[PDB]
Amino acid sequence: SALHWRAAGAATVLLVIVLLAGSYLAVLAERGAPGAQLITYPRALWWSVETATTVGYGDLYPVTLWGRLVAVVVMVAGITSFGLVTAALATWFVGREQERAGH
Amino acid sequence: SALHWRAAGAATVLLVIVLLAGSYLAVLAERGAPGAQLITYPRALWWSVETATTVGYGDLYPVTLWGRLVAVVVMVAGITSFGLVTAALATWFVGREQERAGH
Amino acid sequence: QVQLQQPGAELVKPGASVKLSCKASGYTFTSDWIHWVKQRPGHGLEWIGEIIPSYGRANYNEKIQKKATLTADKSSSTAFMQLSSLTSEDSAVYYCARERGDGYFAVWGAGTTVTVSSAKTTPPSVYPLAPGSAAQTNSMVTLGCLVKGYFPEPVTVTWNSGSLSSGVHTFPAVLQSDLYTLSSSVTVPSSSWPSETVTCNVAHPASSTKVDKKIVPRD
Amino acid sequence: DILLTQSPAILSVSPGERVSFSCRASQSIGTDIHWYQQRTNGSPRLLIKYASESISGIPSRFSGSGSGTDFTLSINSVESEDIANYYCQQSNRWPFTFGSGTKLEI
Amino acid sequence: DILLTQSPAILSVSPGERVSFSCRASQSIGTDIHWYQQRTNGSPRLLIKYASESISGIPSRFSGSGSGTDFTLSINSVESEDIANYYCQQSNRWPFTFGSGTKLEI
Ligand SMILES: CCCCCCCCCO
Ligand SMILES: CCCCCCCCCO
Ligand SMILES: [K+]
Ligand SMILES: [K+]
Ligand SMILES: [K+]
Repeated sequence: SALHWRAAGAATVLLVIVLLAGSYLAVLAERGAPGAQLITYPRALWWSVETATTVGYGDLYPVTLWGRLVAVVVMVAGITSFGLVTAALATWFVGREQERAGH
Repeated sequence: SALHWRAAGAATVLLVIVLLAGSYLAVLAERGAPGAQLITYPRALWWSVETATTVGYGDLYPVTLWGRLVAVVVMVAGITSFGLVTAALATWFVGREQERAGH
Repeated sequence: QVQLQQPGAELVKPGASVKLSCKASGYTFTSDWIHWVKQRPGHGLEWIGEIIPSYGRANYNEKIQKKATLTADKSSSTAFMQLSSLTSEDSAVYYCARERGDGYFAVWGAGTTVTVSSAKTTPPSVYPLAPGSAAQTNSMVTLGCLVKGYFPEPVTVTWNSGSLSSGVHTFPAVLQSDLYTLSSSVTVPSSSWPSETVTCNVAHPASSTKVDKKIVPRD
Repeated sequence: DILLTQSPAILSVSPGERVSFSCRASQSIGTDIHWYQQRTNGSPRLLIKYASESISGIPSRFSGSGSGTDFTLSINSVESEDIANYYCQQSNRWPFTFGSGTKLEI
Repeated sequence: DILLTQSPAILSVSPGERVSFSCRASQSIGTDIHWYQQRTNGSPRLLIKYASESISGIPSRFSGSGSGTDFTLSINSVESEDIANYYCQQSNRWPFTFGSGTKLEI
């Protein structure tokens, strides 16, 4: 298939891997920090989803250095993946408009 | 190299500079304001990251006029940089689809 | 089947250290955390620390004097807790518990009784308690076992290898001159004894002994 | 760290009566409270998780409720086997903590 | 502004005993509390930062704990050189503030 769809699919699979690894790594980093809430895997996975999407309900967040570094990777993976799907949609439309126009 | 990759690289380096300068300037602006929390450099840098990404955990934010103006520059630098990477990815895909199609 | 296996007891001299072990069986995940909880006699449960075996990372109750160090051997599925430089304040039952990373302790070990004393280990003497010849009887009869001169705690007393549970009382031990003593009571229908045998089984972990004492009528 | 307060320390009830144990947290912890039962010389046993969720193997008589800072563990129709110490434990913030325990007397 | 309360003002302990100083904040400050020691006619000396972090040069006997509003500075086995005034200080919100101090007596 075309590159842009393959990159999107790949980005999605990769995003999902980062969400899972990120939930797990966040708990490892945050336990040991008094006051931390990002300490059980189920809510950490939810946290990873809210981080990759930038939804920002604000109910959970890292307080340690490594928990924050993990958070940054999840954000960037999420922003990039959704940015890449947009770029893929644009490429699709540009090609179609070319066809609809006789080129 | 092509323009879009160069602009992306430049935007990234520039974003990083804005994050660092922004963390520093936020502390200068916020100390002196009763209740302010954005007052030590390490959490301010974390704040700058959450601002450029729009993640919005909600744990930290400026309360003064200049701290808010600094925040606006960080947001805009962040939104623009990530928007520019998307535009760069699209340009890459459009060119590749052209090739895959015989043009 | 028993998910978490812990030794019954450990005797430690003041100033010395001991390594408690907690062997896990059952489902095992890379995401399990093994916790250790301390319980002094008559008191509550105190969280000591935790470790994730798959990674080797450990966290500790920061609020109390740090006496423990946690480690884990992945190949034998055993978690360890090194308690060092102990005082009588460190004498207590220490439980290990398994948490699936979702916050609660789904299953617990039986606990290891740690006694910090200079005294020496001593297996118990088990004596029969059968009624005197002038004792009258109703539809039930009471028998028992005297377990004395042992140290340290604890001892586990069962009747007929565990098959007899109803009508059983095991009284708390009394400490006198560095030795503990307790008795266990058992009541069965008067008609069933001695036709049907009654034996108490006494196990003392610290001395690795387990003895039986059959209860028969006095001559 | 979160202080879990269990009062009263001893609860006396008559046979067959509904009974309620109280557990109060020093700050809001959602429903991240779990209950354990510990009979004389036995090890703790999980009774209720996340305030009101059932554990397989535990009698229907046991139930939990509450959210925020105030929690309750209830037993419909108390019976002799229920004589024990009851503890609450939170997992909302690190480190996990235990309540001081309530002993049930019949 | 954040009020930091240190009570008791004077703490009497016997030699070799573990001792605990209390510092309570008027509102939640995470772990942004730091401890200082000040001996007679000497200047304050940082002992613990961010509630429980060690400072190089400070004896292992000193440790800190807590988060939110309640903090504790502990000394395992007190000795004569520990006789001094102890202060907590927060950096969570501007302006920084100090507790009223607790004097240690042996
Ligand atoms: C980005 C990778 C971070 C790994 C998580 C570290 C957890 C251990 C720190 O105590
Ligand atoms: C956008 C530049 C703002 C500079 C920060 C000012 C800090 C001083 C104000 O009191
Ligand atoms: K957002
Ligand atoms: K966007
Ligand atoms: K938000």
